[PDB]
Amino acid sequence: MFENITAAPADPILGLADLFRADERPGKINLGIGVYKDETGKTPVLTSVKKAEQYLLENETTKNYLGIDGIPEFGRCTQELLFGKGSALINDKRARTAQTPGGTGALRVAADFLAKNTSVKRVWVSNPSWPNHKSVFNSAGLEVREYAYYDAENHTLDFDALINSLNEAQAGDVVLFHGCCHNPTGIDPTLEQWQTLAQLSVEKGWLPLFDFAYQGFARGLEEDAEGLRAFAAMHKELIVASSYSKNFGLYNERVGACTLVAADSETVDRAFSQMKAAIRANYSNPPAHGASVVATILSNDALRAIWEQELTDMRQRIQRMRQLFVNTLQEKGANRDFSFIIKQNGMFSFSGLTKEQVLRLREEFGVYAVASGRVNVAGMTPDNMAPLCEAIVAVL
Amino acid sequence: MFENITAAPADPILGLADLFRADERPGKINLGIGVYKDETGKTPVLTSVKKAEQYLLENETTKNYLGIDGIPEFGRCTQELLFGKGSALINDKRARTAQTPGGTGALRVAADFLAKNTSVKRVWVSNPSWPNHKSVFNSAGLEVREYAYYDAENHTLDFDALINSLNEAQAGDVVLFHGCCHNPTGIDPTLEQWQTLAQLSVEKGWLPLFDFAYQGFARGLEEDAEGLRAFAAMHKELIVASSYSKNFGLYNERVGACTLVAADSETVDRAFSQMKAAIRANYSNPPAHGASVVATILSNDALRAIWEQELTDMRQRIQRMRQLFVNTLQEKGANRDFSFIIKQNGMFSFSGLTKEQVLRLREEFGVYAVASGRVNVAGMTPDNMAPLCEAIVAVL
Ligand SMILES: Cc1ncc(COP(=O)(O)O)c(CN)c1O
Ligand SMILES: Cc1ncc(COP(=O)(O)O)c(CN)c1O
Repeated sequence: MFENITAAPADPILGLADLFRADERPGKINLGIGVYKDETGKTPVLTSVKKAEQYLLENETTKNYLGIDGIPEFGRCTQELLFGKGSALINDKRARTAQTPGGTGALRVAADFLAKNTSVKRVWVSNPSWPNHKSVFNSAGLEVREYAYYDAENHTLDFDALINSLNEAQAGDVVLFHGCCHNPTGIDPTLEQWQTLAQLSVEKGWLPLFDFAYQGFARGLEEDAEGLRAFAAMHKELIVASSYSKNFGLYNERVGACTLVAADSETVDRAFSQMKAAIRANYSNPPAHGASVVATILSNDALRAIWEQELTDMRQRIQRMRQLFVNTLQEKGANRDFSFIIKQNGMFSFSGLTKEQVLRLREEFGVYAVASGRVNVAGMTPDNMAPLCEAIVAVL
Repeated sequence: MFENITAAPADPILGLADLFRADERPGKINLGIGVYKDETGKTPVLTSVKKAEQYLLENETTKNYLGIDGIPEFGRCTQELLFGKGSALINDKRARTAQTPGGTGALRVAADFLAKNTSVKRVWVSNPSWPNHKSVFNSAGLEVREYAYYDAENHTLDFDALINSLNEAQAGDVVLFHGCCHNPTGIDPTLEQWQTLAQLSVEKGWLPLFDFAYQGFARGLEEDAEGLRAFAAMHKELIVASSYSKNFGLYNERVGACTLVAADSETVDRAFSQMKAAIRANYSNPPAHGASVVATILSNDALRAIWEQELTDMRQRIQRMRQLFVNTLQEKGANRDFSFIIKQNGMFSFSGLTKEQVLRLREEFGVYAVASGRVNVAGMTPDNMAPLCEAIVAVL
């Protein structure tokens, strides 16, 4: 019976959506989005994907079910993108990929797999990290502990505090790492920090779990993977949850992949059969559309050439706004040092605004942002940069 | 670590797939499919859906995320199809629909919702029923008990045994019902049995859970819903998991819906917020494609006219094969009475063959079928009907 059922809380970011689409003062800027927007403030469907879709519309002959792990071409394409084209992990066949409904679905299936087939109990999530991370692991029954990460003072990665908090984790604990473009800080470890982390991860016996939802948004496709590749060359086992939502603009088609890595082909096949069991009990088989689109794009090099360009254009727009944000702030005039913004990668960063400030921002100006002071840089156009910086400067 | 991980068992139906796509004697007939096939043994993508897809390809401007509950038009369209166009449940706004990845995803989200927000512990599944049913509820942590159903002697619905086993269930237990086209028997209650069941369900306090994956395959769209509608007019609460996989031929796009019914708009909104919380922790938001296709078809009456015809054609083909199966068997000559086949609805039925027989069927003839003697009627074409009936007759 449902009458004494507790109403679910307001999702941190969803409340904003509604308040924004209510604010009758149209000079309003929504910075708590999470999705990429072009200079027009529009989230378009990539040309490569549209071409890909016409191709599928012309060539599909059936809608019959995919296998639990999805379209195979999609699988090999994802692990090549992740580990590199000549990666030993691929050659020795010690990796297996299951196509899943978005990066979140990949995280849930990993969670269920881990919860039913191993003795992992705790999962270490960075502080801060994407909020849905806790809920995902919690629903699988795993407990979430947090390691330090953000130096609120210097707006940086507090490595010392970081390694110092991980020492609290036992061998057997799963440690969640953001591949690149840390959500919500945009601070990523340098390659040397990744390596010390890889080294320490082996000595302490953690099971690395990479959340890779922004490949291509920090430096490039290969560059962004260098961190995970540092771990994958040092570990016998690891799990990587990747999303194609942002980098292919396929948000609503739900396309991601959960990749398993084990010591050998024999062991990976045995563990993968159970991961497939977890999928069958969840949604049975994955949604073919978004994945078909990614599979055909990445495999037709004419189409892959166009996509790559569309992604570097996306990446560069974001980098121009982080850059243009810093100095438009220095023109509107305020005691500051927002240059830390330029050092950060991806669509996000903590502006360093107090919840009090972010509040008067929404209230007195119509500039919307998430309470944590997290701001989506892709929500800034060269046009709305001025009023944005004026408002920000007027609340400091 | 994964080295001591147990290999998952062989899925009952998947083993067949491989053995079939190996049998070097091409006179082979695979009857353990589960998907619909036309007279050519092909699972085509409906014309209505192809038209729908060209329309979407022409009109989509973004791939931005859908809400946790999916496309709203899709939602109202599903509840209208389920409850009727003037249903009080719709007018009083006591139903809420979440678009989900297939009917299986709808069952898992219901499972999670029920497992976290209520005190339901056991779920009553018919014996027999679709095998993935147990795994779905089990993964949510619910226990599955079974009520009688199939009269193996008279190939019928043993109502007496049925109601007699349900008396074992406490008020508060969830009782799983197949809307129409019972999988794997094809035996559905008559409208009078549904009503006694609705009546008894209220007196005992069960929470009905309808698995509605074959709407339109037994008698028609409305006719097939009359059972659930008998329950929905008598209950204050119920949950219905529906799939568009079969009836729209959208198998791999993963399109289904989990509908919640409560006493009033206030309570349904409060419980639904938690169902949405369960979705967010699972896959975040649903796959837009297959659902967009269903939403546009069902709402453009030119397109809906074409789809309906495609569905009645599918339904009628199946009915012609159940009919032509019965007498082709009576021409090949055998002591029998397979007329029970004609009484059954949908793509399935238990032929009544022993596992020993179904075995020599695969082995000595290349006729594949699931161990339970379940046979997918849509796998029979007017062409392969002869050798099929010869083989069957040669093992009786
Ligand atoms: C860091 C991070 N991880 C995982 C996800 C998963 O996204 P999706 O389901 O849309 O791929 C997101 C959502 N943006 C994310 O920001
Ligand atoms: C009775 C029944 N219930 C639920 C499902 C769910 O199917 P899907 O995920 O493909 O909608 C099926 C699979 N055919 C089924 O046969």
